[PDB]
Amino acid sequence: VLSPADKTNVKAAWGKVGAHAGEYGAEALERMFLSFPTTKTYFPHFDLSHGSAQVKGHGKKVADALTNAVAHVDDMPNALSALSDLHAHKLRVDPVNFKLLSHCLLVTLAAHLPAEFTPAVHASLDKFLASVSTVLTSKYR
Amino acid sequence: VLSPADKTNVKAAWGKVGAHAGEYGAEALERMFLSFPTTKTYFPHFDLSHGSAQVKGHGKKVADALTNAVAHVDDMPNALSALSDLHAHKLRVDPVNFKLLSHCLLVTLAAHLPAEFTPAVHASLDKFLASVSTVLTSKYR
Amino acid sequence: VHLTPEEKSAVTALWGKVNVDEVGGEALGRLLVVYPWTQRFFESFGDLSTPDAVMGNPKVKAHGKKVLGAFSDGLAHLDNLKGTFATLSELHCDKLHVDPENFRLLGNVLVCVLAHHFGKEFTPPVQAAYQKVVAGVANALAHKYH
Amino acid sequence: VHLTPEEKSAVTALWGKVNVDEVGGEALGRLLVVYPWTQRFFESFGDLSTPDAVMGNPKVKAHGKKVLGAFSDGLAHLDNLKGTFATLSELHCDKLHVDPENFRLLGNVLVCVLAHHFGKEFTPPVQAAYQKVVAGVANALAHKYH
Ligand code: HEM
Ligand code: HEM
Ligand code: HEM
Ligand code: HEM
Ligand SMILES: *Cc1cc(OC)ccc1OCc1ccccn1
Ligand SMILES: *Cc1cc(OC)ccc1OCc1ccccn1
Repeated sequence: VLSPADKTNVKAAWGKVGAHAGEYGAEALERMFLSFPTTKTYFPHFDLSHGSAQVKGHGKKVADALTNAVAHVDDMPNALSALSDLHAHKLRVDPVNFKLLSHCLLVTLAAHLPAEFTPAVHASLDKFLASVSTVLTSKYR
Repeated sequence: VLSPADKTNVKAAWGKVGAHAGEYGAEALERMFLSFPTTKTYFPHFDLSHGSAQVKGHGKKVADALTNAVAHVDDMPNALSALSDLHAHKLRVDPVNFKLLSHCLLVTLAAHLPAEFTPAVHASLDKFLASVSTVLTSKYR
Repeated sequence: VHLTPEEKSAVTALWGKVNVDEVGGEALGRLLVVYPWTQRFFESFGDLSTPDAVMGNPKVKAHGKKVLGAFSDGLAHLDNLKGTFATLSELHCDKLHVDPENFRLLGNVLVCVLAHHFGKEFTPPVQAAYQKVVAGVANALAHKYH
Repeated sequence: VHLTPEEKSAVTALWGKVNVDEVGGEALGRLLVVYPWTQRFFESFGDLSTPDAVMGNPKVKAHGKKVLGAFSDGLAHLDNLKGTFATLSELHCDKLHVDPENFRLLGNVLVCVLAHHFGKEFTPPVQAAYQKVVAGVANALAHKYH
């Protein structure tokens, strides 16, 4: 459950990614694939070599979905139902994997937005990503 | 996130608890304190001896809160705001403990309502308790 | 990892009443139903689309029997669960890459199935004795992660 | 923990630039802020009411420094993290009763702090190496649990 403060912290912080969405999304995915090799088994058909264009494109998709999540922070289950069907109904992604990606997204944001990544903002971003994770791993339809 | 079937299953099964609310709430508490002794550290001033009146009274408070949650399953953050202030802000309860109590509640339900505790109902009750746990461990004010 | 003499007697006493042909299947089936992502590890088992499909799936019941067999072997060697599940730990951790949190969940689902079957007989002290067993089994299975 | 010699160099190089007076307090501080329930273990530390209070707290900074020192000793004994953390494990497991998941969280928060301090220098490859270190450190601290 996000507080009104968590909501404004996420919008201000994530709004900084701006046109770096694809770069940041790709980097978070790269960090996850390298640090937690097991997460690769979910993308067996992907070219997972560093600099891979497939990963670059996918990173953009992930970043954009987050941007949409931030925009519909008050009705995420509704706004993310399509992704919930994909990750929970079809892919059956183990919840631990979302925690690994969320951690890598935080690391990416901390590496690129040092001024934005305050303790409180870091706290709101974590809760936000945890919420997004819960929705994508839940079958509520 | 609960699906319509989940909400339907939860209401129907908890409705079956009825007058036994306090009884089951107290038992779930006893099962937790005995199975996971660490959890007792949250009640340093409680009389946690078997059959204590204080534990009975608390089990009733816990049970009635769940009845309330069940009735406001679509508006839980608002309905349980005071319980959130208590558990998340004041007591700072580690979320691991909510999983222990939730499991002990499920055990108690399976031990008293064998006909009701079907796989589908079990699944729905677990998600609902996890959902209640997230709300109480979250600071959203 | 640490069961008092009284807790061992309690566990051993109850387990003797357990139906080795059903309980395992009920636990594995409920694991797949209650925590749907676990269905991913059982791709070849067939129909797991709905609760009834899962609970009625022959491969699930049979595999549950094997799982239960491992829990029994562990109960007959409570003082050495690490060795008892040594080979299984390699399979689940090195080969299958099952996250250890799932071992804990299966353990608690088994406990729920035990409660469901024995009812009032599954008393708080018995549950506590059993929480140590499943925790020890989960711990043993994750040994290859330690 | 298995670190390629190339990963060892990258790790050592980065660690050698770590501000030992601040990094530790910042990781412990962010832990208390991001996972509030951990605060319950530092009641003697005074004011933890707000984030700024937590981060500027003298006792938090001093304690974080010790935590940082613990990670430094681990980096100097990767081939023997269990032995090196044998005393700390007994303290955190048998005495404080800290849940293992919390050891993992602090390890990752430390990773986030390194990212915050080194920005561009904390590359994905460097992170990967550090993740193996913190996992090894967390596992050791939790061995008395296994
Ligand atoms: C904040 C968390 C996450 C978000 C927002 C997210 C978002 C997305 C998006 C937007 C897509 C594209 C769907 C489409 O329009 O076709 C997708 C696909 C996918 N995601 Fe995620 N994802 C997240 C976490 C995960 C995790 C943790 C895993 C597993 C390690 C994962 C595995 C996949 C896979 C396998 C695909 C399919 C790729 C393909 O073949 O096209 N995702 N995700
Ligand atoms: C199903 C989840 C839970 C529910 C619905 C619940 C509900 C409640 C209720 C209704 C009260 C009474 C509040 C009042 O007096 O106004 C309470 C108090 C309390 N709860 Fe919970 N609780 C839950 C889980 C937990 C867990 C997991 C812990 C700790 C292991 C915990 C620790 C406490 C403590 C310390 C108190 C205050 C006791 C006192 O009077 O000193 N609760 N809870
Ligand atoms: C915690 C208790 C558990 C026990 C004692 C256990 C035991 C077993 C046993 C006895 C086998 C048969 C080994 C063989 O003869 O090859 C097996 C196989 C397997 N287990 Fe487990 N297991 C446990 C938990 C899990 C969990 C949580 C998962 C994953 C969600 C899992 C996934 C598997 C898979 C995929 C196989 C191989 C199935 C196949 O033949 O395709 N197990 N397990
Ligand atoms: C996994 C990383 C961790 C490391 C490397 C670590 C390291 C340390 C060290 C070096 C000490 C000082 C011991 C002494 O002076 O004798 C200590 C004490 C302590 N740690 Fe940790 N720790 C870790 C995780 C945690 C976590 C997650 C908690 C709980 C939220 C925790 C709670 C404490 C407490 C309460 C003390 C006692 C301080 C006092 O009151 O004097 N530690 N830790
Ligand atoms: C609010 C929250 C916090 C966490 O962190 C523990 C995890 C999940 C959530 O909420 C997910 C959710 C469910 C239903 C509607 C909106 N958001
Ligand atoms: C639906 C759900 C599921 C889990 O894990 C099984 C954890 C949390 C939630 O949702 C909690 C929530 C948050 C905000 C509004 C309503 N419910």
